[PDB]
Amino acid sequence: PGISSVIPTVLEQSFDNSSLISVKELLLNKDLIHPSILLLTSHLAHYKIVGSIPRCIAMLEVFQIVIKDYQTPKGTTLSRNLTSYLSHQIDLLKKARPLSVTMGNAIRWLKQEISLIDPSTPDKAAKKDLCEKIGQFAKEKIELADQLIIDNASTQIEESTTIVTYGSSKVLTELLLHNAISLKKNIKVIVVDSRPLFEGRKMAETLRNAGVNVMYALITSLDTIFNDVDYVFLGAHSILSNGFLYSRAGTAMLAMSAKRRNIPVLVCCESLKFSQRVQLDSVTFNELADPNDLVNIDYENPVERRGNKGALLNQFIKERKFEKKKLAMENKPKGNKIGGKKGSEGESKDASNEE
Amino acid sequence: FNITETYLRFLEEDTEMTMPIAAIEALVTLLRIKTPETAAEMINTIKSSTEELIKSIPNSVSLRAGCDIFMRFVLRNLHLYGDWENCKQHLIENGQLFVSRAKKSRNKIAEIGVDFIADDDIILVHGYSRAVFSLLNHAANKFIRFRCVVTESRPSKQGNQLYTLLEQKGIPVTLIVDSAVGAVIDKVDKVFVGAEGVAESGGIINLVGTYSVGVLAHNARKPFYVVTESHKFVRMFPLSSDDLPMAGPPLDFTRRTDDLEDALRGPTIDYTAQEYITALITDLGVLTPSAVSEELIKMWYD
Amino acid sequence: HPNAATSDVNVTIDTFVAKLKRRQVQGSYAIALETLQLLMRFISAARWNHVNDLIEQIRDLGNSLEKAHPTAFSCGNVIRRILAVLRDEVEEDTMSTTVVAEPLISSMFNLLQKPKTDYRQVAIQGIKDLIDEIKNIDEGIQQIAIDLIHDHEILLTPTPDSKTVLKFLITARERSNRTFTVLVTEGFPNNTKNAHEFAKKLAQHNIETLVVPDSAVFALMSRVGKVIIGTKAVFVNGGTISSNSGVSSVCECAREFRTPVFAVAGLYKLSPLYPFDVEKFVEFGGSQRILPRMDPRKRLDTVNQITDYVPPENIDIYITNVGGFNPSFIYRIAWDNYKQIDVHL
Amino acid sequence: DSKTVLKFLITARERSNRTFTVLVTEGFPNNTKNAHEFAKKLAQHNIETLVVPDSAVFALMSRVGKVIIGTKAVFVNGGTISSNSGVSSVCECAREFRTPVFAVAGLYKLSPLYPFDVEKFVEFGGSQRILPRMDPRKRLDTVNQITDYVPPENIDIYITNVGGFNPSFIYRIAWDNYKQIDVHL
Amino acid sequence: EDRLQAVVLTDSYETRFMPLTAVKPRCLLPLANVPLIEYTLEFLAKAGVHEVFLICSSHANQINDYIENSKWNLPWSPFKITTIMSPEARCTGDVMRDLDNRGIITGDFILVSGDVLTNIDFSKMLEFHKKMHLQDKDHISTMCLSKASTYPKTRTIEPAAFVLDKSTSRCIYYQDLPLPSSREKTSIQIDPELLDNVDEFVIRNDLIDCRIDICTSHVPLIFQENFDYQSLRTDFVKGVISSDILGKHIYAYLTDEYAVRVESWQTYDTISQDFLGRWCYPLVLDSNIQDDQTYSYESRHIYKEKDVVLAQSCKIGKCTAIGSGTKIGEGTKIENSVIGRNCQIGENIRIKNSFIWDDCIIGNNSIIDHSLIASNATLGSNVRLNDGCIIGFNVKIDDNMDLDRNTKISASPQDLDDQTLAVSIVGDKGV
Repeated sequence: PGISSVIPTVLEQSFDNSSLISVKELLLNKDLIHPSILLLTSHLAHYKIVGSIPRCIAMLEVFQIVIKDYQTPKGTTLSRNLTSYLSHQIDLLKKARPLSVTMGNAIRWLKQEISLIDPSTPDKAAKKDLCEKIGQFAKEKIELADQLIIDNASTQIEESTTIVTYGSSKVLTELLLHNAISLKKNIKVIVVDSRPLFEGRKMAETLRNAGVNVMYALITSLDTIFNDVDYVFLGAHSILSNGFLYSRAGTAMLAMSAKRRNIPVLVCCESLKFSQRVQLDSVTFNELADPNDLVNIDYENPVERRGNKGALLNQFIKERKFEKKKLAMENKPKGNKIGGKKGSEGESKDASNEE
Repeated sequence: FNITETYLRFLEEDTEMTMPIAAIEALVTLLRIKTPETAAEMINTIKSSTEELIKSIPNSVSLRAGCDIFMRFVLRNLHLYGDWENCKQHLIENGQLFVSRAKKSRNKIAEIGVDFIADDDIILVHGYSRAVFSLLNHAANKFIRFRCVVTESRPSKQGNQLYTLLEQKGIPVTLIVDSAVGAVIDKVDKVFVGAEGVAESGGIINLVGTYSVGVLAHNARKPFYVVTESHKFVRMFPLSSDDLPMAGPPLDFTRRTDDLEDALRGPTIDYTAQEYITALITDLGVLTPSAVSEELIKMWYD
Repeated sequence: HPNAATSDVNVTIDTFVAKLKRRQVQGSYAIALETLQLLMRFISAARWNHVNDLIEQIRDLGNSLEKAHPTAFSCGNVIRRILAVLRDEVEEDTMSTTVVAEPLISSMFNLLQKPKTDYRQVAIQGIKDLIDEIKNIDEGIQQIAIDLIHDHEILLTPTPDSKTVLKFLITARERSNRTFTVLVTEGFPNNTKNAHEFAKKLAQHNIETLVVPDSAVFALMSRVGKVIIGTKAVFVNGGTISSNSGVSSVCECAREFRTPVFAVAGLYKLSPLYPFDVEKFVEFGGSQRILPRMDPRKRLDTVNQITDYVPPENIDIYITNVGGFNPSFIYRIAWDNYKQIDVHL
Repeated sequence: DSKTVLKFLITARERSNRTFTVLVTEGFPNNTKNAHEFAKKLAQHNIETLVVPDSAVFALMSRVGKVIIGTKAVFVNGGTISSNSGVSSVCECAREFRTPVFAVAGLYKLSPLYPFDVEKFVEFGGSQRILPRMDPRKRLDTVNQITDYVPPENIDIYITNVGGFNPSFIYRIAWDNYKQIDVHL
Repeated sequence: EDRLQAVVLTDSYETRFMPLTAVKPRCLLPLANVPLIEYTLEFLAKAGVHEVFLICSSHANQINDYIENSKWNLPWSPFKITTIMSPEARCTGDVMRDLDNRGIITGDFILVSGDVLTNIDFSKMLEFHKKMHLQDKDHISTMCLSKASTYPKTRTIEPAAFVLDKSTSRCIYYQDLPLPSSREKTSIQIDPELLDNVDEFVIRNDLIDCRIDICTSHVPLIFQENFDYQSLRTDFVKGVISSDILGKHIYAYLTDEYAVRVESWQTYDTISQDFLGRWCYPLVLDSNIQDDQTYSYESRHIYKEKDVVLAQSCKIGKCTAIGSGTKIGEGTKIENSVIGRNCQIGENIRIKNSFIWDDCIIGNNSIIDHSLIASNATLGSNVRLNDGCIIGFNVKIDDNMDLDRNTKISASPQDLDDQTLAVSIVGDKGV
C-alpha cells in the first residue's frame, strides 16, 4: 500500500510548497512491482554525481529494460493495468526525487508511443520495433546533438585561453576533455565547487585523469581569483517559456561577478529541454532536499566529527534550510549553444511549437 | 569571368544600389554562363568562388552574408519538384529582380518608416549607411524642423565626406568629438546608427567607436537605434566583448619604436550587446525584439 | 636601525614578534592591548634628556614593528595615536619655551611659512585614554544602531567573525516590539565554524535564524533589506579590511540589487595609510584545509585566502563610538586622531 | 478598472491561504472613483485594502513584492498604453528598485502598430476636473493627461489565455494572429 | 613541563647527498635561498627550547663562524649556542657516548635527527608525552608520524611498514623494503612476541618519517649500556620491542596534518614546493625570519623579495619565487621554478619544474627541466638539461652542452663524471 508521515527536522517558515521529505529505508509495499525502478529511485535519492544530462538517459535505459522484460498477460491486452503500473512508478519517483523537465518530456513521448500502436497486436513483433525505434530516437535527439554542440564549441575558441568553471555538466566535462586532448591548445581550467552536492570535485578528478593544468576554488573565493583570464562557462538544466535560466545552484552569483569584471559568460543547452510551464522565481517550484546536505565539517564527505553542531529537532527556534535549483538573471549569460549552433536566449520558445 | 572584377567595376559611382545586392548580381552573372541545370558542376563551384572572394577581402564583411542569402534562395527554389528548365530560368531572372527590389525596399523605408525624427528631435548619428542618408534626404522635403548632430568619423576623414553630403540639402550642422561624448547627451534627443552587420547574438557589427556610444545611451536612457536595408544577418557570433571576425589586429601593442611610426592601428571596428536595440528599422516590416534571430532560424530551419 | 639599544632596557619586543609570527596572538583587540602594554613598558623605563630624538626613536620602533608584521593594523594605529597625543603636547610646550592664528583647527598654509617639561605623564595618560577607548565601542554604537532596522524587514549577514557585529545584532534583537528575519551566509574555507557558532547563538537568543549555503544568495535577494560587513580594519579613502572570506561577492550582489550596505567597526581599527594594493595587505590561508592527498596534490595547486578587501564604493555608512560617518568623511576622523607627519615613519 | 483584472484578483483571493496585500493608487484625474469602486469590491470579498497617494510610491516600492496592471492597449517593442494615470513614474521606480511587473493581457487587445514617439500616442486630459474658475487660467498653464504610455524597459510578463510572454518577444504572438500587410490600411 | 634542552644531530647524512657535502658543512646550505639550520632552530624555539647544542664535525670552523654571525649568539636569546666538537666520523651510538661523557643531560631531553621544518603545534605533543610518562615508570621516547598521500609511490629508501596500536599508539614492527624500486624481496613479516596482549592489530605502511624525539633520562644511559646500537631506528626500536630491557613503553604520535623530514633530492624538491605552497599551515618567508631578508607575498603563489626585478612580457605558469638583487631580461617561459638571490637571467629561456640556488647565471637561450644548479655554478649559452640533473659547487658549464637524464656532477675541487673545470663531459676537460 505504501508509507506516509514521520518527517525529519523543523519545517521553518518560508519556501513552503514543494516535496522535500518518505521511504529512505524500505518497509512494506505493493506486490507486483519490478525492482529496477525502485533501485533507480534509491540511487537518485542518494546520488552525488548526476547533473541534468545523464538522469534522463538513465530513465530511458530503465524503460527500455522494462520493455524488454515486459510480458503481456494471458487475459487482458498489452495496456490495461500497464498504465496503472506506470502511474505507480511515477508516484514512487516523485516521492523519491522530483520529475525534471526532461523526465516530463520522456513521459510525454512514452504516452505518444502508447497512443501510436493501439491494442490489436501480439508480443514479440510490436515491442521488437518499439525498442529499436526508441533507441534510434535516443541516438538522434541526444548523442548526435551533443556531438554537434561539442564541435560548435571547438571553433568557438580562437587563440590563448584562461577559464573558470562550475557544475556536473557531463557535456561540459566532455568539452573540456576534448579541448585538453584532441585540440592541444593552451587551455587553462579553474574549478568552482558547491556544498549541496560535490560536482566541482568530480570535475577536478576527471581533469586529473587527463593531467590538466588545474586551479581549484569555491563560491566565496573569487575576489582574488582575477588578479589574463577571460572565458567563463556554465551548465544549465532547463529553460522555460520566459528565457530565464532555471538551472541548479551556484551559477547566478558567478555570472554576476563575471559581468562586473568585464568579460562575459557562455552556457550550453539541449533541443528537448524547453518547457511550457511558466515561472519567474525560485519559490514557485524547486528541488528542495533534507538538511543532511549540511552536516559535514569541511574537507571531505565521510569524516563525521563531534565538534560543535549535530542536532535539528531538539534545536528550539532554528531554521536550517537550503535550495538546489535556481533561476538566473535573463540578460546576464550571453551565448547559448543548442542544436542550431548559436543564438540569444531571448529565443525562449522558438523551438517549443517547432516541437 | 570573375566576381572580383565586377566588384572592382563599381567604386567612383555607386551610392545607389545596395552593396550586398551588387554582389548578388555579380554572382548571378557568374552562374548563368556555365549551365545552372546540374547541381554537381555548379553549387560546389559557386562555394569555391565565394571562398576565393572571402580570401581576397581587404576589409569588407557583408559579402559573405549576401552569398549565404543567395545560396538559401537557390535552395528554396528547387522544392517545387516540377522541372529543371523553368526553375533555372526563374533563378536566372531573380538576380536582376533582386537588385530591382532593393530600390523598392529603400522607398518603403523612406516613406513609411521615417516617423522617428518629427518634433525637432535632434539626431546624434554615426555609421555611414545609404539607407540612413536616404531617409534623411527624403524627410527634407517635408520640412519637419529636423536637426543633425555629427560625431566625427576618423578612419581617414569620412566625417568630412558626410558633412559634405548634408550641405546639398541646406541644414544647420555641428562637429562633435568622441572624447566629449560624455559632455553632450543633453539637448540631442536620440542616438541613431549605420553599421556593417547585425549579429546572431543580436548586437551590431560596426566601426571606429560604437560600444562607448551605446554605453552612454544606456546610462542616459535616451534610446539607441539602428537603421538599414535588411539583408545583413551574417552567420557570426561575437561571444566576447572584444572579439569578432576582424580584418585588422585587435589592439596591437607595438614595440618600442622611434620616430612616431607604428601607432594608428586604432580600432576601426567595434560592437555592443543585444540589450541595446530599442528599435531596428527594416524593410520587412518594422520588427526588432528578437527578429534577426527568428529570421536566421527560419532560414537554417534551426 | 636594529635591537642594539633595546636589550636589558626593554625585552618584550622579541615576545611581541613571536606572538605576531606564529599566531599565538588572536584578534585585533588583543594585538592593540599588547601594543599598549609595550608602549607603557617603553615609557616607564627608557631614558630621554631630549624630545625630537625620542620622537625619532619611537618612529623607528614603529617602523620595526611594521616590518615584523603588517596585517596587525591595530598595533600600528594605537602607536600612531599615542604619537599624535605626544605631538600636540610638544607643540604646546614649544610655544611656552619660545616665550599664532588659524581659521580652523588645522592648516595647509602653516606648512608653507616658516614656523625640560612634564610631557611623560601626559604620554602615560594618552595610553590610558586609548585603553579606555578600546574598552567599549558597542556602548557608543547601539544608539545610532537600534534605529536603522525595523519590523517585518530582512537582514543579510556575512562575516560573523568580528565580535562587535554579533553584539550589535543582539542589542537590536533585545527589544520586545521589534522583529526581523536573519539570513546568514557561510563563508567556507575560513569561516564555517564561526558562522555555525553565530547561528547557534542566534537560536539561543530566541530569534528566527536562517542558515544559507554560500551559493544560494541569489534565490532570496528579492526579500533582502540590509547588508552588514564584519570588518577588521578601516583605511584612508573609506574602505575596509575584513575578518576573512565570503563578504565581497555578497557586497557586489547588494550593490547590483541596490540594497543598503552598512559598516560596523571602531576607530582603533581606523588606520592612517592608503591600501594602494590588496596584494601587499590581504594574506592567504592554507591549501591543506580544502583537500586531502599530497603526491597528486602537487598537481592540485589550489587557491584560498583568509582576509577580504572591499572597494570604498559599495559601502555607505560607518557608525562609530563617536557616531555615524561616511566613506567620504572618515579621513578627517583619522586626522583628528593621528597627526600629519606621523603618516610616514 | 476592468472586469477582467478584478475577476483575476477574485480567483486568486478565493484561495485565501495564498497571502497577498493590495496597495491601490487612487489615480488623480479619472481613476479615483473607479479605484474606490475596486477597493469596495475587494472589501466585499474580504481582501486587505491599502489606499495610496500617487506621490507616495518611492516610499512604498522597496516593500512592494509583485506589481500587476490591467492595460487597454498592447504594442510592438513591448510597452503598453494603460487606462489612465500614474504608470510611467511607477514603472521608473520599479526599474530603479528592481521590481517584478505582471500585466493582464489579451491578443485581441494587442496591437501590431509600432509606437515611435511620445509626441503622438499619449492621450491628454481635461482641466475641467482640476480647478474651478477660469480667470486664473489667463497666466498659468495647467498640464494633464488621461491615458499613459509605457516603455518596455520595465514590464516583464503578459499573462494571457495562451500564457505569460516576454515583452521583447510578444511581436511573434501578434504575428501568429496578424500580418505585415494589414498595418497601414 | 618547562626548562627543556635541545640537542640536534647535525653533520650526519653527508654523502647521502652524493655529489654535494664535500667542501662546506651539511646543514649550512641554502634551502629556499636561505640556510636550512634556521628553519630547524625556529621550529625548536616554537616547541620550547632553553639551550642550544649541535653536533658539528664535518668542517667545524665554518659552523662556528655561522653561529657567531647568528642571532642566538647575542644575550637576547632564551638559548645560547655552544657546539660540540669531537673527533671525526662517529655513528649515533658513539655520538651518544660522547654526549654522556660530557654530561649535561636532564629529564625530558630533546634530540632531533637531521633538519626538519613543519607546522604542528608542539605544546600538545609535549603534554601528551608528560601524561603518558605519568602512567607507568618505564616509559622511554617519542615518535612523530603523519598520514600520507593515500598510497605510497615516491618512497623506497624509508617505506617502513608500521604495525600499530590505537589503544596505546605503540609500535609493533619495523621493516625496510626496496619494493617499488628493486623487485627482489616482495615481503612482509610479523613477530609474535606481542601478539596475545594487544589484540587490536592494525597493519599499515602509509606513514611518513620525521625523526624528532623527546627522550627521557633513560635513553643516554641505555645507549651507554648496549653499545651494539650504533643506529636508532632499525636496531634500537626492534630491540626495545624484543624486551631488551623488559617491560618498557614507547610513543607513536599520529597527526592528520603534514610532517616530513629531510632525506634525498627529489624529496627535498617536494619539501621546497610544499613550503612555497600553502601546505604546512603558516610557514612563510614573506614574514621574514633572519632580518636581513626582505621577502613579500604576491598573487598565484609568487614570492618576491625587495630588490627583485623581472622585465616585461614573460608569461608565467604557476608558482614562482625570486631572491633579491635579481635581473631578468625578456621573452621567458617559466613554470614552477625558483631563481635564487642576486642571480642573472639573460634572454629567451624556457623553464619547467626546476630549482636554482644562490647567485647562478641562466645563460642566453637555455632550457632547464626538473634539474638543479648550485651556488656559484653557472649555465652558459645553449644548455639542454633533463629531469633531476644535479649540479654541484662551482661547476662552470661554459659553451654548448647536452646532458641526459639524472647525470650527477661533482662538487669538491671524483668518482662521478662531469667535473669542476670548463665544459661538462662530452669532450674531456678537467683535473
